[PDB]
Amino acid sequence: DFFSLILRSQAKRMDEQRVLL
Amino acid sequence: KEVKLLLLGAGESGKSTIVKQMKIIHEDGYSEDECKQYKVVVYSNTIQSIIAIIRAMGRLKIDFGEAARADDARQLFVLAGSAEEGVMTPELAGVIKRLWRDGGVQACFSRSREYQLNDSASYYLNDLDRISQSNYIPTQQDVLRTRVKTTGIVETHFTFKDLYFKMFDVGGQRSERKKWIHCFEGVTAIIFCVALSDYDLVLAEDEEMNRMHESMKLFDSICNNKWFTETSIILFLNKKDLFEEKIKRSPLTICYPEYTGSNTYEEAAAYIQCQFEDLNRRKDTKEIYTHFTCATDTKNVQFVFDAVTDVIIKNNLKE
Ligand SMILES: Nc1nc2c(ncn2[C@@H]2O[C@H](COP(=O)(O)OP(=O)(O)O)[C@@H](O)[C@H]2O)c(=O)[nH]1
Repeated sequence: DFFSLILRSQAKRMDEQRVLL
Repeated sequence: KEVKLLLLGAGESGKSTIVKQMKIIHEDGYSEDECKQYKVVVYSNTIQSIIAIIRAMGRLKIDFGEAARADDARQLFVLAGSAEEGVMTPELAGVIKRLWRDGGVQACFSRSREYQLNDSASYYLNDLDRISQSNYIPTQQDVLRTRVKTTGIVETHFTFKDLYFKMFDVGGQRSERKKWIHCFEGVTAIIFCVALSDYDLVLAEDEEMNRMHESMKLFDSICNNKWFTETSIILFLNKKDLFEEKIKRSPLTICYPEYTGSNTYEEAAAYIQCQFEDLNRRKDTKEIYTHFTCATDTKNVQFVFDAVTDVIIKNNLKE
């Protein structure tokens, strides 16, 4: 439950408006 | 004698930025070779920023000041792919400068609480002339504001005050679960980042609760986990600048309705820090080291981190 919570919440970091290498 | 630092906290809170800062301060910083590499990224982020603002005027239904410039918008989406290789066409620069100066677009930007606008947007859009030069090489600061999509686990290491620091950003890496879990193993200190300026954000279609309260629940989970009873908890209340500006206009009652205090930056910040620190349910057995950061301010981060290190050393002398 803890790790799932972490992955869920930490991932919303706006994937549009971002780029890769 | 080795020190394992783990960055946690929700998305867009400053983690990757803090890592970059760690590079700039305790590593040699970024070499001109790499700065060159980040040019395309800069142009890109600038583009997606202005685009995002435009789509936002779409959904919020806000018309331009001068309806003329609208054509550039239509043109922008076509000229959008003009960065990938290199050099933003002076034609494109004129599209951006025209759209960003438009008081109708600005009216959408000043309502960025109602949608999802990047926090690095302004930094780029205001400094457009400097970067739209063809001979442009990015400032270290320009690289700080770069937003890179994360593959998996981010990690930097450095030597400081006769100590070896290994620092991890485990965020979002749904794969490599063993290396991912090992980031949570034997942690000397967790650095939880909180974006203060997220207090006035509007409840979105996909959230159960307010964004700040999401971060709070997450902190409740982390702080009171039996595994971390012997781990120092460091709380970075970040984006203090944007919070100070926002708090002038947007009341904290937006986010904490029960808040009866005043709208001074100092009193409000204290109230938030209280709200988070109250979540420590092992209050006697564990103390929380709270700091108020502006992760884009290298000087500030350097200071705060120095202080953190000092606390660590003082905890070592205890041993
Ligand atoms: N103005 C300002 N922007 C910040 C501050 N801290 C973080 N940001 C912005 O937040 C954006 C994303 O932060 P990021 O490091 O990616 O957070 P992460 O997703 O948790 O790793 C960046 O564009 C930063 O410019 C701050 O103190 N002031």
